[PDB]
Amino acid sequence: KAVLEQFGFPLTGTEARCYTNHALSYDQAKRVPRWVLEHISKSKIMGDADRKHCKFKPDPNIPPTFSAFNEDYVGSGWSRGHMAPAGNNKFSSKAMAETFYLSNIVPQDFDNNSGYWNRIEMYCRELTERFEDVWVVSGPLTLPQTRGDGKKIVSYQVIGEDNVAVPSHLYKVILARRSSVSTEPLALGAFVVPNEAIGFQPQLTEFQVSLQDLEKLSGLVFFPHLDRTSDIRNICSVDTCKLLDFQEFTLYLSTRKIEGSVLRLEKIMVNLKNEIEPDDYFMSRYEKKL
Amino acid sequence: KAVLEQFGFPLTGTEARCYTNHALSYDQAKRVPRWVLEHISKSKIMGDADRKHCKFKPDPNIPPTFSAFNEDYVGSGWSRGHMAPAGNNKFSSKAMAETFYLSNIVPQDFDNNSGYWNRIEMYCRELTERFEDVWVVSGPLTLPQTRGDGKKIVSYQVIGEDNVAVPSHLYKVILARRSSVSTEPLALGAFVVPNEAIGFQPQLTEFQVSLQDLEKLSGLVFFPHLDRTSDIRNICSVDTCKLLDFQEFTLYLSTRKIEGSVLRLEKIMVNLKNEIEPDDYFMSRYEKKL
Ligand SMILES: [Cl-]
Ligand SMILES: [Cl-]
Ligand SMILES: [Cl-]
Ligand SMILES: [Cl-]
Ligand SMILES: [Mg+2]
Ligand SMILES: [Mg+2]
Ligand code: NA
Ligand code: NA
Repeated sequence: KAVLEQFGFPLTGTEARCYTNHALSYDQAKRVPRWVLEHISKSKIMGDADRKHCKFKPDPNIPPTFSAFNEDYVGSGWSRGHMAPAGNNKFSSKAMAETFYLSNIVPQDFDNNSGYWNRIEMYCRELTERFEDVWVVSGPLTLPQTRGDGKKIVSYQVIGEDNVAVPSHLYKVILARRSSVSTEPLALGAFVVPNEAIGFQPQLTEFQVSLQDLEKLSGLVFFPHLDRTSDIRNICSVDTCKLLDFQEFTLYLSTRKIEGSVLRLEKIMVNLKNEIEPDDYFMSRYEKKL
Repeated sequence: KAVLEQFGFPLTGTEARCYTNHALSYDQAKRVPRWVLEHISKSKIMGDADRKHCKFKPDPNIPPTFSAFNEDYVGSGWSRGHMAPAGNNKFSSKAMAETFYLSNIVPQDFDNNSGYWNRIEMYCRELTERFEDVWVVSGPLTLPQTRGDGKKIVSYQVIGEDNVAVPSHLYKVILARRSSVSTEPLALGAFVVPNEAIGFQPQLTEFQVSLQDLEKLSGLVFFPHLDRTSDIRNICSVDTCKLLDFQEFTLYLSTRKIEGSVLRLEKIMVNLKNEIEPDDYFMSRYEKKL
């Protein structure tokens, strides 16, 4: 063995890397994270950190050969999709900046990034209202397709000079705990979503998979300390487990449009009526301005 | 971070695993090794260990979910291809048996396995005649293809119930040192061969790549202790670096047919003449029998 590792064993580059509010294992050959783990709470998702002051850039700790660069993504037909969201790190400028390191980024469909995936990230943030602590493992997937002749093929695009791997699917393992003193099994949900436009019709539960099925597909073992026979319980069994629909989501966007200059506030309300337009909290903001 | 890894970070399953005469890093999602490192010498490739007493079987140390089984390979149209060869472990029954663990095996083209790849393994064994110590890193690759429209796609087949990944290419990093007291840079050669029939016409040097180019494609850093600016020298610059041709190879097979019962030895010589048939060492064996 001393003869065998005389000049050292090859470097896989898959060791866990820690950041302020997220940890990850990088995939040196695909130039994408393999998994990204974060902890989120009521407090962490509140703060003055601003997404606008952040810039996407290679992770300084990754060898430049195995790193992706913005040139790989810009003009590819694919977006720079965060795995650990910027929006879960309002409490810390450092933490938010570190989620803009390309080591947390994956070539994600533009519509999925701002649509379905966004609503899943929003649902994870919502859970902090009902669970004191939420844990999330996010990451890419290159799943096979079975042709008519019975053959199973893994087919994915590589973008840029660096051949950044475009996944077919994205996963999220949501682990949620009520309080520190709770003795009830922790709520777990595993979801696999295709890297394409999805819309509002499909329910999040349509994309649910078993933890074992996700582990088999991804080659990973999530939250190894949890005893699968006593510590885990389906999140759907103990939570509404629903994303915001078209009406709830467009209302959420319009409420955020209520903050920014002029009497443009009349134009926002005219657009909502042109079928949604209600909500009580909405008015306690569409008055506190004018 | 204590909050973040409360239930542990996900398990990648990519840690180095040591065996008697080989080490490897497994790819839990593809069910194939990522790299396999071995040390070979004049002595190790000599012994009474017999390939016939060995059986292909899942590696006992791999979680069965991430392991491949013979059922995945048998009937797939692909062979069980050793990365660390059985033939490099004649000195040890244990060592040879451990190279039959599916953790060392890759779905390899039947012809490449017995043809070109076999001759590369033979060339590695030959180097022990000229270098006291030879180190070898072997492994699979899924490289992209550029379509006519400019798009780069990684396309590979998955075989069996377990979806064992069929590589497009196979690599070998050959590290060779003259003696323990030598101060000359070590001889290095990196080669990438497609997972298909190749034949005798292509020279091994047609498949040579730079170490840096292999590292970029594979996402690995080979022999990290070697200073690339002072310790390494192209193997082609200091070695014949040639595989056995059709005549040398068929003669080598016939010499091995000289060991096994009857006066079938006349039939072997008749087949050689039917254009090759010479060699001096050959006769010192085709007499020591009859
Ligand atoms: Cl983008
Ligand atoms: Cl969508
Ligand atoms: Cl076979
Ligand atoms: Cl061949
Ligand atoms: Mg996003
Ligand atoms: Mg072989
Ligand atoms: Na590009
Ligand atoms: Na099969």
